[PDB]
Amino acid sequence: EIPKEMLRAQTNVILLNVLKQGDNYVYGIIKQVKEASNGEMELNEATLYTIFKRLEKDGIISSYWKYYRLTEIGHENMRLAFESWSRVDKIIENLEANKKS
Amino acid sequence: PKEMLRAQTNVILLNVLKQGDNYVYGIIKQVKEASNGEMELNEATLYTIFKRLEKDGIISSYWGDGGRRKYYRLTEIGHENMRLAFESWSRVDKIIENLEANKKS
Ligand SMILES: COc1cccc2c1C(=O)c1c(O)c3c(c(O)c1C2=O)C[C@@](O)(C(C)=O)C[C@@H]3O[C@H]1C[C@H](N)[C@H](O)[C@H](C)O1
Repeated sequence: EIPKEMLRAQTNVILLNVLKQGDNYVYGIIKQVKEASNGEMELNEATLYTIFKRLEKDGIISSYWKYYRLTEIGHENMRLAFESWSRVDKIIENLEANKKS
Repeated sequence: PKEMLRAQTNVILLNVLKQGDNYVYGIIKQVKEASNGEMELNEATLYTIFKRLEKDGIISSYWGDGGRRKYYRLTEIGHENMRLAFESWSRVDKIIENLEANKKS
């Protein structure tokens, strides 16, 4: 099985991409994710509330009438993160190439 | 963010060891070149990371041979976790792709 700290990191990435598709409520998020995962990924409510309280605390999402939305801070951090993980991709690719030669 | 810098640092170090056993100085140099100078890791960061990885059985060390250097290696458990990790992260990418596609339809 996969490490747990890495399982949460994966779940955070997925929830944020859902909100990126559009504002959403918990039921819609778990439903959309289950379908998008061909049934394989069943998120529990309390895991989302645990995760959503933290993202709200960090200003990454906000709520309203209960819908959740990706803030402008959230959109910005998703770009930096995606670019950072891109630099990593190249570092690893450089390591492979340098190994061969 | 620090937790993302360290998570990334772990992934890079683990992939170095995937490429082959190596010693700390060689690892920092290889990463420095691979990042085109962007990532210069210090000795003490690797020692911090290698203590936790070795404790969890993800790497081990041994003495290689003029002069002697302490080499580190990815255990068979470590190779397996990298397989599991790479596969899970791959499915995540597919789930997200599905979320956009499913969105329109
Ligand atoms: C939208 O990208 C992200 C946004 C936020 C966090 C993340 C990521 C991310 O994509 C990401 C990864 O893709 C990977 C990891 C990761 O934790 C994140 C994020 O946290 C971990 C990983 O390196 C392993 C082996 O554990 C596997 C995977 O890398 C992929 C691609 C690499 N080039 C390499 O092939 C690796 C083995 O698999």
